Amino acid sequence: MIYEGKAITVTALESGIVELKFDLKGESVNKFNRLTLNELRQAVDAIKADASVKGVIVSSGKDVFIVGADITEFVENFKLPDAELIAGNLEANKIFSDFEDLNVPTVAAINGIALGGGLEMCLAADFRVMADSAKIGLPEVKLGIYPGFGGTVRLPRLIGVDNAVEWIASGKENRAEDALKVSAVDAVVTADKLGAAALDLIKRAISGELDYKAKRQPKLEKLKLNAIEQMMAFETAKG
Amino acid sequence: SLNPRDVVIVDFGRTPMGRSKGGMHRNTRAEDMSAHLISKVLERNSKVDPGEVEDVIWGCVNQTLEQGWNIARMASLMTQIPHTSAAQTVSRLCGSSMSALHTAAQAIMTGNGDVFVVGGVEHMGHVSMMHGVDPNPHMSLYAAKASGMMGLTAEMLGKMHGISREQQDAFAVRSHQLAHKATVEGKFKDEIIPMQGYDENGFLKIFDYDETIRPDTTLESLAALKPAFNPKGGTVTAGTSSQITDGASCMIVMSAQRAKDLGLEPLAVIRSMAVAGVDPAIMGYGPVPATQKALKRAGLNMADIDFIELNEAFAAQALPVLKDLKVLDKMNEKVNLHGGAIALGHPFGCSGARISGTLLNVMKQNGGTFGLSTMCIGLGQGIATVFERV
Amino acid sequence: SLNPRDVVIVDFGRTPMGRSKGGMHRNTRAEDMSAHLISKVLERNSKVDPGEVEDVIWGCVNQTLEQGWNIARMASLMTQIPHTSAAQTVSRLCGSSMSALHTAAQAIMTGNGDVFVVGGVEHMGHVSMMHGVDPNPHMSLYAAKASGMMGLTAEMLGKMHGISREQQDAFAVRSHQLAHKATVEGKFKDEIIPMQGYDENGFLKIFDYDETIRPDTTLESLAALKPAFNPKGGTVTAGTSSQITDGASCMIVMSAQRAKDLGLEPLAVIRSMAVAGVDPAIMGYGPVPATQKALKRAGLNMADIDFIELNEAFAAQALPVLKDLKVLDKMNEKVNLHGGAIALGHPFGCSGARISGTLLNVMKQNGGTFGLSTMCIGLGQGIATVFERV
Ligand SMILES: CC(=O)SCCNC(=O)CCNC(=O)[C@H](O)C(C)(C)COP(=O)(O)OP(=O)(O)OC[C@H]1O[C@@H](n2cnc3c(N)ncnc32)[C@H](O)[C@@H]1OP(=O)(O)O
Ligand SMILES: CC(=O)SCCNC(=O)CCNC(=O)[C@H](O)C(C)(C)COP(=O)(O)OP(=O)(O)OC[C@H]1O[C@@H](n2cnc3c(N)ncnc32)[C@H](O)[C@@H]1OP(=O)(O)O
Ligand SMILES: CCCCCCCCOCCOCCOCCOCCOCCO
Ligand SMILES: [Hg+2]
Ligand SMILES: [Hg+2]
Repeated sequence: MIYEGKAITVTALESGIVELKFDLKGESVNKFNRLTLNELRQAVDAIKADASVKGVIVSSGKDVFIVGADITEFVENFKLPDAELIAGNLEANKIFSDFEDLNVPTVAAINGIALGGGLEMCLAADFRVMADSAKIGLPEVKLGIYPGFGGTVRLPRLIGVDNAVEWIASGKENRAEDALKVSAVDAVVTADKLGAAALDLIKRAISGELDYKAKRQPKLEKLKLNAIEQMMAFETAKG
Repeated sequence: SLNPRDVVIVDFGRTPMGRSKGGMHRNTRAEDMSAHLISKVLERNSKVDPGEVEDVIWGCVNQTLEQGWNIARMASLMTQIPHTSAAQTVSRLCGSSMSALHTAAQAIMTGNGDVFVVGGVEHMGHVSMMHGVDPNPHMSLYAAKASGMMGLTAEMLGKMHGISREQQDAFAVRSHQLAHKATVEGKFKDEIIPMQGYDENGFLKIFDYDETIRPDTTLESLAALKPAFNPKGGTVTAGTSSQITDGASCMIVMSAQRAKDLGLEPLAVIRSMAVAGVDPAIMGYGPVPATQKALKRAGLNMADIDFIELNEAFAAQALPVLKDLKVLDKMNEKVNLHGGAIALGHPFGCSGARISGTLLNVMKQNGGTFGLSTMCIGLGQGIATVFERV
Repeated sequence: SLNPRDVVIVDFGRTPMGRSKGGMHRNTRAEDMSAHLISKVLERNSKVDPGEVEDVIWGCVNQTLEQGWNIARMASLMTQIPHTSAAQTVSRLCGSSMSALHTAAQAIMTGNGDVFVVGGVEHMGHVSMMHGVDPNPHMSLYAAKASGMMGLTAEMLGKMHGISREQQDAFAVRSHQLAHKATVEGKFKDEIIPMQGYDENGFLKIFDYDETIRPDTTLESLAALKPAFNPKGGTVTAGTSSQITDGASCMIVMSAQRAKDLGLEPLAVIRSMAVAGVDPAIMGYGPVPATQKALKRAGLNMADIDFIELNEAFAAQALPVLKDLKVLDKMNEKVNLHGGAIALGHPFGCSGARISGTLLNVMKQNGGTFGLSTMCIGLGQGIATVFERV
């Protein structure tokens, strides 16, 4: 296969479409620990180097999509000096951004729980198809922090300031239904059709039926809000 | 002179304003309230034949339940207005009624009817302002969700123009004070259409005054009120905000030519109309952009205007508008002389035509030549009309 | 020639019509559907600057939830249209959208704006036609409560004009037949604005055709249907009634002067407008009184009209109107050539401008000079517009 690791695999499918699947062998869930981040870097570079790729589908082989790393690593990471911590996050974010900058359409197939880093990975894709039984959210505030992998950047530019604030300041899990209503996700289907829906959506992006570039654009620029509307939104939010 | 197609206001009539919370209209539907009013106004003007009414344009915001399905037609059908006449309901939130007048006016100017009945209604007791409201999540991607909460927009406009708590309370005291004075002196006798209602005991009787007015309102009583929209630092309170009222307003409008023929003296003539937008967050500022556009269309300057009616949504938005309109120092001489929405209430659908009606009577009583009625509109808009007494 | 203040339709655009019951728009809000449409239409006409839009006049009937609080402004705010522009929502039931056009037109004629965006919407899936309806008991004192049930009014108009079950089913078969033909031949290609929706499986994709059309509709399949409003004796069925649909329509309208300056060829020009009333019980008959008034104002005769768009509320009301309009024998030559509401659906707010849009394209495709769009309005009204391709 295009890429074979211990946490991530990139298998070629039909019409040049490729599938990057998360399946942390030996563990019960997927999570962005050191190993996985490093493998994502490699998977991205592998796809970035394979000129035959026409699109990417990001899926999971576990019951969940991707949850947070072990609390243990959070403790360690936060002991490092500010310069190191920030440099380490700059590096992680560079991976997600590179995946976001792929000159090919991308779709995240959310089969189960996608929290924190897991959701942040999804926000990095052009489209997101979610199983009606799954849940997504950013629980970072529960730990006294907030999204660190683009969450505060992508969510607001995708679903709007008020809604992003609501999600980030509460860290609540959101059901498929609600995620669709705020457009955190683009389609909601049953668990059995997740694969087909993701495959169907990617083809429509490739054919040009869906303008994946236009859909991506909003998270690469300033918010649409006025200086006036911004003040209203941020000041009331803080209040 | 007056061109044949100029727009003339033949008469104005409004219901006594009632408290939505257990008030006089608590047992009266929006449709019936509207029909009764229309019926009475047409009765005082026997020379205008109901069959000539081309269209009944009614302003109403929350169009569901009593107010849904084109309440303008529903009310017309219970009037002496024939089934042959048409009817449409207009919504521009707070300015719905004024838009109603503008649409009829414009219809008269283009030869698409000669006689119209305009007005509006809002029974907030039966259809509360937040009833059936479903915020659109996607809206937060372009504007602030908080812009949809009028109170917060008042807070913002106020802070931005530095309107103090004292300044707002003073305006409110003046509003009740002037509304009560006008009531007592019979200044509202011509426009108020007596109507059946119920008192606290459910006793049936006629009301010819606005319940909303609170003469006992002083700086002291208002100072005891707590902020209504911002617990920590807010200056806007219930006492300096327009009231939740039940009311309807009505006007008979027709071409000058038809008014000439029927031999009836115009209450006033329309000289210009205008709507305009501003950011949702500072919706209360809508009047200034709208007033400017209207004054330009009327070929006049703010100074040429003798009397002004500015809807009192919040003292916090009224005062800034007056300052920027450059007439704050002229307030007691020509602004809301008979009180405003803080004392009279702000039934959405009804207000547009209401303040315009009250303006015309203020002009008649004080020998005014030019008048201006204008108001802010939720979600960032302003509307204005220039009237001339000739 | 064209006078500077004549009203020009710069372009027309509509959404693919979706089935309210589990259809393509099932996951799309009325505001978003309206914004997206307005955005796309403005995008195809790059020479018209959004900042010049004086007013966004939108037609919508059940104004509560997704459709409440002036949806016209709610949709505008999520468009490239600036906050400086205004917006109002109009309701005249079925004719809301056409009234929207008339108001903008009249605004243009009187010099109160140069560029306007009109249209309408109705998402019956999210806000069902009977949602929040509260019959007024007092109405029964002036009219029949049954007049509020459109189906029964169709039954009455039909019995009165002797429209048979066969005649009604035939019209319906023709409607689906002609709508399908137009679709296949790309006759709806210019007006339909492709849009995102969902299929039966929830899969996201683009729709550029109307789901409502049912090509398999035959006299045999319709004959199997049972009366929908009168169990014993009724002739009206679900097959010969307009569908419960989700849809939006839109138009860019402006003075001829501005169109001249911007150098853009008019899709058409308005020659006359008119509304009218009839008894609620036979509301479907509204088109004849309105069409007569509009034809007189246009200085034309029914014969001078090359193409006609009559909203298909019920075959039972459409056929009688065509006969009394004296063009039944001209039907297949100039009436609803691309199908009607029976096959395309009747989303209240959207219909008025919709059939008018389809009319213009019918005229352009078949070299017509004069066109007439007209429809019946619930509770006894009719509205009409005369267009000219010059
Ligand atoms: C764009 C435009 O032009 S539109 C502007 C839109 N404006 C609005 O929608 C008005 C907003 N107002 C509101 O939402 C409500 O009226 C509110 C929130 C301010 C108040 O409602 P509530 O939350 O129910 O609180 P409440 O109704 O109890 O507040 C009124 C209190 O103030 C007191 N009060 C009000 N006015 C006065 C006065 N003039 N003098 C003395 N006391 C007064 C009342 O006695 C009452 O106190 P009580 O409970 O002891 O009797
Ligand atoms: C004044 C103006 O301008 S407009 C007037 C407003 N219009 C109206 O009020 C009529 C709108 N229509 C309606 O409200 C509804 O369709 C009603 C009340 C007529 C019927 O509703 P219901 O009782 O729910 O029946 P329903 O809509 O489910 O349809 C009945 C059956 O006929 C079928 N059917 C409907 N139209 C057709 C057709 N053209 N060809 C074949 N079958 C058809 C349906 O598919 C359905 O069969 P199914 O259940 O197997 O799928
Ligand atoms: C929502 C984002 C959560 C980020 C929180 C990080 C804690 C998770 O641990 C995973 C480790 O990868 C994150 C990058 O680490 C930053 C610092 O990297 C330097 C590590 O120093 C070790 C050198 O041997
Ligand atoms: Hg308001
Ligand atoms: Hg209808």
